[PDB]
Amino acid sequence: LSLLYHLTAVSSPAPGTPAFWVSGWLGPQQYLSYNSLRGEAEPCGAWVWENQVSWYWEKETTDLRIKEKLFLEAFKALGGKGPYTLQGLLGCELGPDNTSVPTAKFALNGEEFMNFDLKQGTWGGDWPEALAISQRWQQQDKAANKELTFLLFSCPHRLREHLERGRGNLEWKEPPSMRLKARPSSPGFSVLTCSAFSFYPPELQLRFLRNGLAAGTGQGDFGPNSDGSFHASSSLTVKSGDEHHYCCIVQHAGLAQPLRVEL
Repeated sequence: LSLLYHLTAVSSPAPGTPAFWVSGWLGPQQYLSYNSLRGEAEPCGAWVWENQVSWYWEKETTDLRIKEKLFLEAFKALGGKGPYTLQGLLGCELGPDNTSVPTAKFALNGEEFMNFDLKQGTWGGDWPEALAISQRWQQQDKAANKELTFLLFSCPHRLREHLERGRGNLEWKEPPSMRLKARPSSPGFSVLTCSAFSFYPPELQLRFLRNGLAAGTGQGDFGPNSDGSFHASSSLTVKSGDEHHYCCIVQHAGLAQPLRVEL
């Protein structure tokens, strides 16, 4: 499970809206929230109850505050009509022999355009705006080193701290509540919806079976709940009156074993 920061900056934020905000993620689970309207990094969900080193959240805040100035600075190096969106995907994951594996990706207006080359401590890209933003970020003192320190030192340190002080939160297994409905689409044909309510982790497989034999996955739909749990539904179209030969099979870590679902 990797720790990731979702960073977003806008050049023309609507009134009462942040110009810059960050969510922090441990796997598929949000632990951090930050925006330029409040200027403070705060815990999310169960992580509010996490016993912490007392200087943790202030250090997350100061780091994100530094990123904030940098992101809003990037816009000044751009000369187009605008508006602009600068997105960043910053983070790390623990590798085999103690070491960690970094992730430094950036997108302009929803299109990937920059990365951070950890080998040489440089921002890289081929678009004129990528070179412009890279140059301005290189010009700022300590900036390249703070990106290095962020990804190689503090990130793996935060990750290890969350795995130790909040192991149970990551290991959370919750089975889905399964349902199977049948509805008539185009006359002579029926549709089956295999639904999965409130599960974690999101890793899940729905498989239809025709009279015990394979029928494959239908057309899947996936989404989150408010508590950080998940929801899915797969759909397969079947001939009328032939519904009761088909059944749904779910595979989930909350279950000890794949479970059949009937109508």
